[PDB]
Amino acid sequence: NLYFQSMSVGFIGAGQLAFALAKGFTAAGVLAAHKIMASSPDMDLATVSALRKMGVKLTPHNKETVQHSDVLFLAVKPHIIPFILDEIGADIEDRHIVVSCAAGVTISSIEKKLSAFRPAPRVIRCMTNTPVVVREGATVYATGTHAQVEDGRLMEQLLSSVGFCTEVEEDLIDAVTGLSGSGPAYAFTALDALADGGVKMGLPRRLAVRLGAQALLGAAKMLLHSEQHPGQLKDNVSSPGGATIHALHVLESGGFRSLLINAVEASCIRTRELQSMADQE
Amino acid sequence: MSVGFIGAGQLAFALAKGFTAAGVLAAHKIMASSPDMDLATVSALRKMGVKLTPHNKETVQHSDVLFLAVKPHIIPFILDEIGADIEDRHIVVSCAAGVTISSIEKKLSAFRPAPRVIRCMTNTPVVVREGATVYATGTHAQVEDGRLMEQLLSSVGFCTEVEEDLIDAVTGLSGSGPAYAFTALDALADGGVKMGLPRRLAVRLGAQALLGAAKMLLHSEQHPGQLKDNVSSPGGATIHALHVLESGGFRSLLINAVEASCIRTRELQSMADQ
Amino acid sequence: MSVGFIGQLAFALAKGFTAAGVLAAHKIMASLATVSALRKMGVKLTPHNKETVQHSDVLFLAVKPHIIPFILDEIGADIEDRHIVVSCAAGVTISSIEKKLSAFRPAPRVIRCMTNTPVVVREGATVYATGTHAQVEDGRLMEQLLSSVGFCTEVEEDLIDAVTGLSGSGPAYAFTALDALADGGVKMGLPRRLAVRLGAQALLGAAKMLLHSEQHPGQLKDNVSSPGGATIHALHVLESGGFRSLLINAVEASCIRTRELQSMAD
Amino acid sequence: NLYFQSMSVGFIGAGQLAFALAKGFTAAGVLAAHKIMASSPDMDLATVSALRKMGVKLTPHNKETVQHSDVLFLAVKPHIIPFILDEIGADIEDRHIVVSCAAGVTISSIEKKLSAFRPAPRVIRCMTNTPVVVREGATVYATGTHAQVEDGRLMEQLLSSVGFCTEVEEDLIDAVTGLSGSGPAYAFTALDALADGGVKMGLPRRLAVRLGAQALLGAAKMLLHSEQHPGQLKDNVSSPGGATIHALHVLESGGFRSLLINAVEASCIRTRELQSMADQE
Amino acid sequence: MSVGFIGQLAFALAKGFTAAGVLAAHKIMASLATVSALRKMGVKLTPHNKETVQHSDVLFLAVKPHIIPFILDEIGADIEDRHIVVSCAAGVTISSIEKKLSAFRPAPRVIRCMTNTPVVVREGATVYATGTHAQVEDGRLMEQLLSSVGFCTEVEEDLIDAVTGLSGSGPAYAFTALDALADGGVKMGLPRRLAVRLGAQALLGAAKMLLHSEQHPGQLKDNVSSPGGATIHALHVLESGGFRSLLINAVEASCIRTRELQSMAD
Ligand SMILES: O=C(O)[C@H]1NCCS1
Ligand SMILES: O=C(O)[C@H]1NCCS1
Repeated sequence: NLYFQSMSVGFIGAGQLAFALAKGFTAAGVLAAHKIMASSPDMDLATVSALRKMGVKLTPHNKETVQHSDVLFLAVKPHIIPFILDEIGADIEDRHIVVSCAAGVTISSIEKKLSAFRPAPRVIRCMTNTPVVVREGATVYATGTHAQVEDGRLMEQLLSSVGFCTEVEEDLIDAVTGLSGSGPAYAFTALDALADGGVKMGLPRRLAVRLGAQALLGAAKMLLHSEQHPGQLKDNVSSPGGATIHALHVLESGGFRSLLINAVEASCIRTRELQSMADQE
Repeated sequence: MSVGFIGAGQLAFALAKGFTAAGVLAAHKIMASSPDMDLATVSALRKMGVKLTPHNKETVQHSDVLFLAVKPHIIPFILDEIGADIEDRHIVVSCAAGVTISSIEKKLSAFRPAPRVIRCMTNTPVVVREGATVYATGTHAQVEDGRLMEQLLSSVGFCTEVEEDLIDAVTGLSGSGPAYAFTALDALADGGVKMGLPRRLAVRLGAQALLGAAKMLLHSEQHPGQLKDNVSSPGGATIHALHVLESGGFRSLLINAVEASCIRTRELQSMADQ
Repeated sequence: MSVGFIGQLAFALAKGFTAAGVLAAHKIMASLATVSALRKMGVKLTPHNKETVQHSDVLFLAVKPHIIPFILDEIGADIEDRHIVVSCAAGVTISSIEKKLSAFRPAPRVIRCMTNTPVVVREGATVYATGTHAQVEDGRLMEQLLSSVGFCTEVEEDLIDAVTGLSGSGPAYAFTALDALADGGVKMGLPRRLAVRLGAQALLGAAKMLLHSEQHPGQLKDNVSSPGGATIHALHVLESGGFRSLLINAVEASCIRTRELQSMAD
Repeated sequence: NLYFQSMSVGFIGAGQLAFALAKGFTAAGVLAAHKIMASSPDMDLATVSALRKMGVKLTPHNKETVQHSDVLFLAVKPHIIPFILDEIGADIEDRHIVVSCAAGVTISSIEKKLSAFRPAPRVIRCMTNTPVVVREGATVYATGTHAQVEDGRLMEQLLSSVGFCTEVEEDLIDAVTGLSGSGPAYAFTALDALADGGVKMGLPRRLAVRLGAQALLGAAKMLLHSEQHPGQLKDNVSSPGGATIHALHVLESGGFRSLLINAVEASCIRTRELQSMADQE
Repeated sequence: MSVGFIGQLAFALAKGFTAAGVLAAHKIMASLATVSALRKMGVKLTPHNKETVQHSDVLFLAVKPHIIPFILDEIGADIEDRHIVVSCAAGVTISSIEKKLSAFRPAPRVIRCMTNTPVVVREGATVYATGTHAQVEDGRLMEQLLSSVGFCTEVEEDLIDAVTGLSGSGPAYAFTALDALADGGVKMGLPRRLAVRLGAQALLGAAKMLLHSEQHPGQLKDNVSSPGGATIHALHVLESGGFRSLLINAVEASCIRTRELQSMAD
């Protein structure tokens, strides 16, 4: 609905997240690759080589990225953000929307640094995940103190092109990190294990990987397109005395559900802990 | 071409819905028979354009490809009921759990000598055209029958041919798989709720995370452990979470599940015949 | 019609039936602790199993499973055509009863039933299976009679072992859970009497919500738990101990033991 | 028996507890639905459209609910209760009875906020549960400093129409929260798992759900109508060598009793924690 | 002499004392379920705690631990020099009682006691510690009185928390064990009533053997177990579940909770 074929996007950081978003945005056709600039500390990653081939402009100077861009994604380690903010703070102009993707880093900490330079920085905090690279990401965002109303709409329009996107209150983002931020790693672990189980029972490894991934994708899509509770879908597919209900019993006996709860909790708690350590420093 | 379902349970409904959404045949070319069809399935199928009848004989006479989608122990009764009505044109596709090509051909061969039988292992996500299917061809299935099966089931998801002796393992992996995923998504959502998310949002994010990760793996040549390595930054939230999964033996539980489902399927393969 | 009993479940059904007003207490004859209460109700008592048979139309057998063959050998000559013989003994099959009774008269009308103790407060759960010679109207009569003291439905006989593991043993799972929940309340500072009352009321209310809802139990669970709240914290510690798997283990163990009793008999 | 057919009831919050109480009250016939008003920050909730169909008046303004009501239920999240009190404190009148249903929120905290506006607020604290929707709830309440003796009796009459209700000392309410407040969720978990066990052993899912729920309902009623210890009732069910005592052994081997003790403790401890975190702010 | 009570342990001691014949039931005054039984015995009842103080020489305080300060504030002005105040409240220290009572009269005679419910069958286990102002003859009088309903010995006050974890909570460990042993008997085919009787008789006999033996409990254990036999097989499964460690955990948990109550008070 918004015309942003003239919009320039910059990434500070040229790692996994910058590649994933840039590949997703250009695959969606919402951004031309030549309108994307990325800056990296080391021009020796495979990520910067793939970005170069996409047509993304690459530079070693964070200041160049700032001057080129309208929307500026900060995709660096959480503990690097306060060094980037001190570096680029004077170059932030009124046109800029600063989008922080660093886990744990609060809007208040970013606005505090940038406000020392120019008084009303437009800041958005987001938590996205690597599946944006195949345009099936899960993203949430929260708008900062000086973010205008169209800033949030622009950001939802941009991130919706590469997956699910919705606005949340900032105090939910650490929990989202433990669920959909870390979620793909839980799935990769599960898929590796499911493939081992297929191999134990006689399947070739390549087929077992394909079938397990297709099973997970189809089940996830079923749930997304259904109004039904996941327990109801579980109920619908477990015939009496059959193979599936026998397998569900052995999952329950090992406390499978509790492990996944433990995981979301552990990732969320670590996210809160990393930020608390940063605020102390 | 006409398709029939003997059975109107969840799997027959999912295949009929997926086939119609695929447009590979008009729904008026689909017929389903059940002696006990619930009003919800009858209403949805009828609003779908699928013909309905209580007489399995009418389904057989209507159909070219005949899906047997009933509980395993019901199969011998169906075959004795319809066996005399099986013509040379029919391809009989069995979806019943653990029912062997041998037990079907032995029954049908008493009526007419060369029944064309295919054994199928599919799953419920065919309803959103993202199923995972394998099939094995019987003694008298012509080479064109397997090709026709593969084209048909490819319209509602992944499909490939296997030897019949792998179908029990596939059952434990992609047949039961969606249930493992529904269990995991329920627990992941509980985790999100424990950490402060509304249930509705937690369910959506967990399912989107699973869908995206599975698509990444399907569209990548890299090992799932490599994709996991790419997600986990040093000292970060994800590697902390992976450790608590490892401490509970998460991987072993999923191996246990595939094995338990496969072994139960073999028990159904046996106790059928003995 | 007249009803006869040949125990704990014997008293429960007579108490429930009379409270239901479906049968007058004197049209009921029975054949200890439980025998003192029945006399108060007006239930006729007799030590001779043969007297209960002669005055009854519907005949409940509520004795231990390895005691049925001896009762059938004693009463078998007295079973007339008017009799419906209803066996409540766990694990005793219709086949075993019919085999014994058929030595006397060729077409015994046998029904096998699986009920539970809450019939004494008219909230039982009962299933029944009809035998070879039971008329269609016999199953309907049994459903009407046992519907007066709880839920009742017909099943195939091969499901009764599973029903036994679920609603037959079910009340004992609940009594164990209620004792433990009350201990938890006491640990956190509640008086024992209030803890028992609150825990039982919570279980009763939740069970009634589910029976009166179309929704899945997980959906009702989701409605209790506010984000970050007390309930979701408690649910996590249940999951960490494999709570669900323990209840699956229980239903399985009771079902499998019932099958062993269905076999040891033969 | 106090006369209150013509009194007005308000809910601050239109969530699950407001729906359950409103449904129970109207099904009991003790309140007409048009005498009920509820306010919610979000109107797209399923619970809000259901309240509309019942005839309950819905408003986005908490002030209108106060001015409409005689008895005011606070049925919102615990951590926001302090913002509500600041928002409607000036609109509390001498006629009002404020009934807080929030877990952990103490009478003293409510009275301290409301006393800033008008000196003797009438406050009652209660802990109820969702089965009030089928008129089988379990409710306890404690009366505040300025609650008249008739306010407690009115409270007990009203909540007795939808379940068990009794007065307690306030220092028991956190323990009640872990037992009958969270209790229904323990039962729903148990019923799901019991049905799974029935399905594993060959029952259709719908029958297994019905049988399991009826077993638990009947057992609970037996205990409520018996003077006997639950261990004695357990002994009456368990014939020697039989199916039930075999199942009880596998429950004991998994520490089933300890898990339920752990749950009550965990819910109670979290309830105390929430209030302690609130008082820190 | 006259004795006064200010509950469950209140009834147990009055029942034991009267069965012992050490005190006439009418020389005992007390201040519900338990109050209906005491009236049958002849135990004088009164709602006013001040009346029990005025008619008593030895004064037992059998109320909840956080209730003692309120009782001492009420009766403190009525404590005369003739009084021995015996506190049975778990975790209430001699220091806390003396502090309260010393505000009224300077030298209150206080004894702290740790007893258990089996005093009701005159097989209790009691220890006591004497306070700052208790005369030597007060401890001797208390030992004589409480020896009439079980074992009794003097300890230092700093051992009473540990005693609480062992013989104070001990009977509940035994009731749990007896319930479980009976369930085991029922699982193997015994009727419940016989199983409870046999299990309790086994525990009583073993306990008496140990009390009347000079030998170590392990030596007595060795005498039960024949080589390759049933008992040594059962002992192995106890060891495999860490049975011993569970009982150590219990004594520790009860002792530590008692210390928390000894502190939360202050
Ligand atoms: O916040 C919650 O989890 C509430 N659930 C019922 C008791 S408190
Ligand atoms: O042989 C043994 O272990 C004997 N011990 C007492 C019961 S049998």
